[PDB]
Amino acid sequence: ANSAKLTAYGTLKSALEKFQTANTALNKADLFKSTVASSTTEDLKVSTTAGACAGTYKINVTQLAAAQSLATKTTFATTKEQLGDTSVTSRTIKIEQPGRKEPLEIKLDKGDTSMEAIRDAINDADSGICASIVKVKENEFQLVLTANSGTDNTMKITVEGDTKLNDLLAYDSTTNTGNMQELVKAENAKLNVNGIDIERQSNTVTDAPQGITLTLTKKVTDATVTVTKDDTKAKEAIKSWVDAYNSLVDTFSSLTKYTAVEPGEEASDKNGALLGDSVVRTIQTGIRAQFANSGSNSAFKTMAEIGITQDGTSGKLKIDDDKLTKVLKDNTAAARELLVGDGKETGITTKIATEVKSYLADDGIIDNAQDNVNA
Amino acid sequence: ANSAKLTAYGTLKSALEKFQTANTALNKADLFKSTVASSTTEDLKVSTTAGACAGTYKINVTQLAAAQSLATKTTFATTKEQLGDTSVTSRTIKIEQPGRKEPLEIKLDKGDTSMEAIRDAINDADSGICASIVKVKENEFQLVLTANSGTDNTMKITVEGDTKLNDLLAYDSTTNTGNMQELVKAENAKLNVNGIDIERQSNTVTDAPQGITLTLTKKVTDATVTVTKDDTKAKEAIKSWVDAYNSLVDTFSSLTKYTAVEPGEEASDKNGALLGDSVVRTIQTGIRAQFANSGSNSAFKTMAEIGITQDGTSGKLKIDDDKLTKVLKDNTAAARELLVGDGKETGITTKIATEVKSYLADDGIIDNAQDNVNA
Amino acid sequence: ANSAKLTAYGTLKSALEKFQTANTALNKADLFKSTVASSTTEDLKVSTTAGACAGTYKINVTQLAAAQSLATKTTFATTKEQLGDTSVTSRTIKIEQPGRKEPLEIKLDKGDTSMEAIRDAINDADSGICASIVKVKENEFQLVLTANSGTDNTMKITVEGDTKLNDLLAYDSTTNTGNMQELVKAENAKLNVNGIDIERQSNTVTDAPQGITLTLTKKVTDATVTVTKDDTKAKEAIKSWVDAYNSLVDTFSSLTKYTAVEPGEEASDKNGALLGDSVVRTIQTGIRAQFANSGSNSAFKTMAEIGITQDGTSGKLKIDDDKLTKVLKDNTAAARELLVGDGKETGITTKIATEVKSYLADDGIIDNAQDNVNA
Amino acid sequence: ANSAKLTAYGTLKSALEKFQTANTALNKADLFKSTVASSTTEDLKVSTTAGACAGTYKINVTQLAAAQSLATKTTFATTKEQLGDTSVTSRTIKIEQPGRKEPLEIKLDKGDTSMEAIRDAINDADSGICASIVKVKENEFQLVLTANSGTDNTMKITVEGDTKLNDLLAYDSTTNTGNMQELVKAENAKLNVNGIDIERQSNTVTDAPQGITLTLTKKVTDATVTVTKDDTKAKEAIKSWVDAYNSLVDTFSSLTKYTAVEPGEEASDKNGALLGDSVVRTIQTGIRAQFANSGSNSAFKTMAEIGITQDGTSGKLKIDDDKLTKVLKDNTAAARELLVGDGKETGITTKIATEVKSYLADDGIIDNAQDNVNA
Amino acid sequence: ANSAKLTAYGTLKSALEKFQTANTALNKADLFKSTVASSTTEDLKVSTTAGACAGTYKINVTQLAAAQSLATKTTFATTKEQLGDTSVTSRTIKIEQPGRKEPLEIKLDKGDTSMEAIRDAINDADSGICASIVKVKENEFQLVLTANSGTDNTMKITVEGDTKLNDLLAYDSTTNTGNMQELVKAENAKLNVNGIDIERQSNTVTDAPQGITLTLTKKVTDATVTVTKDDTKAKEAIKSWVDAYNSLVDTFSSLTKYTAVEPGEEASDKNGALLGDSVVRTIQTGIRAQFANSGSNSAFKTMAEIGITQDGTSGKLKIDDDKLTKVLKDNTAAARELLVGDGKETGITTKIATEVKSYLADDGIIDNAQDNVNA
Repeated sequence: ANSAKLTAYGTLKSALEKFQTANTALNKADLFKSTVASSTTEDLKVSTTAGACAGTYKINVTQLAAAQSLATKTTFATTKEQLGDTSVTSRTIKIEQPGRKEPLEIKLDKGDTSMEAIRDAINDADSGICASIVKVKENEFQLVLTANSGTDNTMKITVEGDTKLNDLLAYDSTTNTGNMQELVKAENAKLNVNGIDIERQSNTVTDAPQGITLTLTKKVTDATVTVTKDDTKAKEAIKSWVDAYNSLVDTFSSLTKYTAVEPGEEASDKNGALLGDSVVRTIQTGIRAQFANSGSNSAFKTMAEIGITQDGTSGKLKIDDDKLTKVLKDNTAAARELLVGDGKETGITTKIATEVKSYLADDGIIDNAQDNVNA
Repeated sequence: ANSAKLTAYGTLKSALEKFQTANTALNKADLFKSTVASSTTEDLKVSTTAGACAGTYKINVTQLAAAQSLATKTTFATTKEQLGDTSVTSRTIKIEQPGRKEPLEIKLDKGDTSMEAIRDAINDADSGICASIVKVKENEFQLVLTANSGTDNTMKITVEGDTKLNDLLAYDSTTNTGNMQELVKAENAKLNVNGIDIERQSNTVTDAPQGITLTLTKKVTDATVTVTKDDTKAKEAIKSWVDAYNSLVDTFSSLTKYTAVEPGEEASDKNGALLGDSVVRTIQTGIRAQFANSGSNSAFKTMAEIGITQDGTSGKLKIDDDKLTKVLKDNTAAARELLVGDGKETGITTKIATEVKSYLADDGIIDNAQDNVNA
Repeated sequence: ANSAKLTAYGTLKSALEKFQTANTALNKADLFKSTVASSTTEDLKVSTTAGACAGTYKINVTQLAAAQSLATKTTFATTKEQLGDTSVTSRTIKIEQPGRKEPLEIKLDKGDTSMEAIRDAINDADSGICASIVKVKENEFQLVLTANSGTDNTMKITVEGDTKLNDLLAYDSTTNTGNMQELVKAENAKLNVNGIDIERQSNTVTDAPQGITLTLTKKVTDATVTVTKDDTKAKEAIKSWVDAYNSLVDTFSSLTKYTAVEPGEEASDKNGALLGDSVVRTIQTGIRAQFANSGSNSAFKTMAEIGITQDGTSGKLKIDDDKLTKVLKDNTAAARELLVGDGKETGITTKIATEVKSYLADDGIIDNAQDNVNA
Repeated sequence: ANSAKLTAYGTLKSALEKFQTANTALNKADLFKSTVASSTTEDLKVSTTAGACAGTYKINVTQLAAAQSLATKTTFATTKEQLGDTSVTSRTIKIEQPGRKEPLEIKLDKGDTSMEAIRDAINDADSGICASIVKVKENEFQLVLTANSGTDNTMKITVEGDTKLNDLLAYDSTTNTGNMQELVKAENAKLNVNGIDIERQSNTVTDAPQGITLTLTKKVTDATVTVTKDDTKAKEAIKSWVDAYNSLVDTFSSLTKYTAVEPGEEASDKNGALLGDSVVRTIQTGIRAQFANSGSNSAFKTMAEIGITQDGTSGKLKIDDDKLTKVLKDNTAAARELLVGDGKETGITTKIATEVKSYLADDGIIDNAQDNVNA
Repeated sequence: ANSAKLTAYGTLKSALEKFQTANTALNKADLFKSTVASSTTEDLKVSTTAGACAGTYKINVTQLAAAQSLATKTTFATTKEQLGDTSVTSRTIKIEQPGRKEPLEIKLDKGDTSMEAIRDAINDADSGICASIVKVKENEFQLVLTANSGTDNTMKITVEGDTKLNDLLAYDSTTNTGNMQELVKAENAKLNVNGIDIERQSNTVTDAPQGITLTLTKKVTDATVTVTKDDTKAKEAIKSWVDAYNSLVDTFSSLTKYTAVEPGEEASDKNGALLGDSVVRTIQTGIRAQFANSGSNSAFKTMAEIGITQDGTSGKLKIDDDKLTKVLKDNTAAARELLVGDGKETGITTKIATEVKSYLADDGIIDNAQDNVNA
């Protein structure tokens, strides 16, 4: 007798957890301000997440971003040949960049003055400089050191403790003098969006309109980027939450299912163990009150106006898909305020999340019911 | 004995409901005036639903539609900095557009003069103006307000209650004066179709020929849009309705199936419980008479001329696909009048829909039979 | 005992029906003269069915076909506004075309002088004229009437019974005068194929070489259309006929299968009930004799030369696919005459079809056997 | 007892037949000289089978091949109209071509002087001339006769027995005089491959390098066709043969499988019936001797050097795929000689095929064993 | 009882072998230095394996590589005709190349002076020269000999023992004199990458930056090749190793599973036979200490900081995928040192590989346990 009650309690808890997970998935409001963008050219790339003013942008990519890469002035026999003094036990390589707070220091050992060793140490630094070796032809090799993109990453190199390695790797970017040689010079990205000039370090421009991120593969002219509203994710989330509510109420009805029996007959095992439970009735009444919104500033106060209606017998909400789509498309802000609102007290999603959290909160009605049952 | 009769009644009701659903799906008549269109270029897009004169249109997209977007004249330190007086408790922002009946008013609070707050309020208005923030570079920000497409949506902005915010957001489009600056100027879409000039607000042109909707991604010249008649949807609907009628008559024959038995033997359960019933015979006779169309203006006076013939033993219709396709292709209006007609009195589909609805209507022969049986 | 005989007779009848159906599918000889075509450009489209001289055609599409479409000289307030006298009870619209035997007459009612009503009536005519409405802008509407393609479809319009509608819709194409206005003027399609000029009405040219149908989407110059022989359909049909014969012979062998048993044992049910039957032996002997052709003018007299040989024990044909492909590719007309010939007495497919039909014909040996068994 | 022995003999024979089939599939050596080609342009097409010198060919398609097609000088009313004398019972049409050994003769009947009849007869000739009918417009028709590609197929036509048909179809290509008229003039294909000029009749060039076949869809300039070595087919065949040998030895071990039993116990039915058989041991010893190649001129004497090693317990070969690929890629000729060689006495595949055919041939060890068993 | 213990030992050994295989698969460290490259043009092809400096390279393909191919000066009747003296029993063909250590010698027999025989012998030599036959037209043939790509493979040919074959095949590349003729002249590949000129023999350039391999299909200008860091392989390997450890711990817990039973009851079969085993506890403690690694120079001293945490009850690791991705993306060298390090003494993967190898090493704790059990 009590085992069936405990099993019903566990099933109800599992269903409530699933419904809470679905509602939490619905909670985030970035889906309502969802846009989709496209461009005429295949060079420019566009990505929009939220907060994008739907419209048309004439995006001109007047420039791309180049890193800085430097190379030695001397070719060598191979990689393993020594490029510095072997009598010196240790030495330091110092690289100064305007965009870093403190200079970069690399410690080099006694016999590790081979281009392979220098390259491995510098690539192990992992602070915006990367090393490579260039094989021009047979019996020729060069060392190449590269920065990241932007004029804030031009670099000035010096060596302390050694003199030959300082005769090799010393470069001064501020004075444009050094023992290395410049391969690739650093530049900034520059574009024009709807009459506003935008400058960036890299080629991933993110706040020309705040909310739209561009990618500059090639220089383009008068490329049209069109951004439109979108709610397919919004409607999919709405239907997912509706189906989760349907599953939850179906589980509640099954746990509260009662089968008519003849007088004097034995109790059927098909009967739900949650018949006449105060917690179930309280939770269902709270959710039903959540259905008819109060305190919202939206024009539509209920999804009955939106088009979602709950059948009494089945307990499953049925969606008027076309009318819901019309409501979402015509007035986005009204639906968003109805479901989200300020996010603290108003908004159907917000209030339902708060109510379900309170129901599942510690020392709540569920915890008290469990304590009473286990007592 | 009576339980079998009730089961047969329920099965007949379900079969008739399915047939009525299929017939109602068939009832929609725009499928006969179905066309399909295509263009030479991939810039112009075309969509045709109904009422399109099949032919060739030389469509020149001489212009596209631009919205209006405005921006402030001052750059600021960040978003959260205040842009208006803090001693003022509340204020009003008024936007006047020719295409709206009443002006747009936005209420701004005391400490909410930050570009984020203004942007959120204006995007919450949801009346054809959208707000965004532009990050030119580090320690630079702009506010951008955008309209919709068309010269009917140019806007004039003023502020009541505050003076700094009025020194910021006030624009006058009629006089081309203001405190903001124009980024994108509004224009109308203009195209030429078969020698007729068409002007629109947006870039979705819908009534150049009434029934064909164009989409203007790029300016195109002498693009050929060819529109041809189509009946694949029509023939698919015809086959679907015929197969639904086949299923209906198969269910009827099963419910009226009589198996030969030796005299004096018990009643077989395989025998349909609907044997010798007036309702079934009356409905079948009515449908059969509906097949023999009367009063239609079409040249073909019967659906048998089309090519679909009903087998006597099975009762399920078989379609001569080639002859039906020939009839549909050669004379579309004749077939449409034969099946649809004026939509009130004549037409095979219209007569059949009316008859089946009357059979399934409340207080009809089926409801009377149910009342008699349940009594 | 006799039940097994009847079952075997029915199985043989079904197998013979299937073989006859497959042979009838094989009978048609258009597959032997099968070609496949292609073009260099994607504007021109090509379709070849039969009787096409394989080769190369330099096809120049010097012109396309334009229909004729006319429009009114006056714009109106809307569709529902009346266009003619309301006191007149009925009136007639007459359209004369050179390509039609009798003029087109449309009857218009008393209060049905709205552009919607005229448009619906003319589209209901369904005689090569279609009606549409054009919305230039707000509070502007036009009526447009369109013909089909070709100079044989230019039309002359008049109205009898009414004077205002005659002031609206009257056009004279012969004199180029009227109350309507010309939008699209009619032209003929003109192309050049292998030095021969071809003229057509529409843009579907079908007899430049008799057997090849072109489609003219855009004007093209020196497009090369290459047409080659093809027998993949012929090969697949040959395989299908061979497999059908294999199935038929397997069914015959099963119905004539005899299982060795010890003397004095009972008759096995595995034994075919068609053992020692005159009709079955006669049919099999006829098929075996017609396997090798007599009276054919082809160099090869049997498919044993071609490569298809019947196994002794199983009786199912096995195909030497490589040798059959070689025979088909090297000599097409020889194999065609060998299978088809004149189509009356010679040709293996034709005379086999005749023999099988005579076997299955009414009052034939099969029907006589059925009558004798049922007697 | 003997039934199990016969079943084991049959299973061994089936396994040996399958292994022999796999070895015969492996036998052909064209897989070792396998190349793959590609081109820069999509006009030129390339196909390589064997014997192709891997490298780069600059192929210039300076010309394509045109057939010859002729047409009559008179247009007619239709096809069924007679084009020749009806009093003449029969007549001859003679076509002479330089590329044919004997002239082409067509016999025409009394009333068969219709363009349809002439066309059908000439298409029935099937000797490089094909007939077609051209419908210029209404009440106009032409007859067109076409050759194949190459200047060796220009044709000269005359008629014996009739005068009108000779006034119609007589053409002289040598003197460029006739009653027909030329539509398409015959030309030869000309291309340049790696500085060598190649001339052909058709547009399928096959021996510019002997082993590479080109296809000339359009005139191309400086198209680079690169041909590289390939062994994916070779390695796949090697794996297939190795797995076939694995299956064969697995079957042998199953038929020679022995299970240990306790003293005094009954013989296990899981034991193979081929335990201690002279034929099996002899065949396996011969195969293992073939594994250790002798007389080969290759640097490698065994696939153990290549990477394929035979496990003792399972008896199935295990392949070092990486090492086998290395061996195949580095030295193709060495592996080819090791497996194939001259194809008569040396080569592992050759010797294995000879040994297996000798084992499975009539009067062989298996046939002798079966004869002894039947004795 | 002991059979269950042996089965548990075998299961533990199999699970540990699988975990060792997975950890050895993870042991390879070049996955951490994984990059992905792309180009703007479709001609140039790019591949990257490891050690690639992420950035942008402007690659100009100023030249491609051509092999050398030579041909005879005389055309012949066919292939089988003899091209040399028949009285000479044997002769030698000598080819000298700068890029080979010793000259190439081909031995030719008495009657084997046919172009087919010479071609087959030279293609059988397989030392960078390949032979082909060219059919210019009917009754014309040429022999063509081709080298490989690069000026180091120009070849000089002479014949010893014969005078006619030496009159045919003798070429001198150094002096540009000979009896053959040059078809294709040899050249070197030349490109420019980020201001560094690169020269190669073939068209597969591999060390312009050491780590990026280019393929030069066509001459390209200012092609941008962008190379970015990548860790999808890294994260997939990490997750695969984590799941392998999870499965290993699940197997361990199954072999150490203990089920609570009533006192005096029989031992459950579900209880693992490895309960209270020193080897299992030692291995698990060692591996758990390996996660809590010491001596690593990485900023994160524990893998738990990355985001992968082991549940006590289940023993299977749960991965914080987002935090793992952030850790890998932000600091690649730190994670690499944490897992790999120098590869000898530090690095979690290195420590775990050493520990598991020692556990599974011969004469180890597992081998000693097996020896004790089998004793």
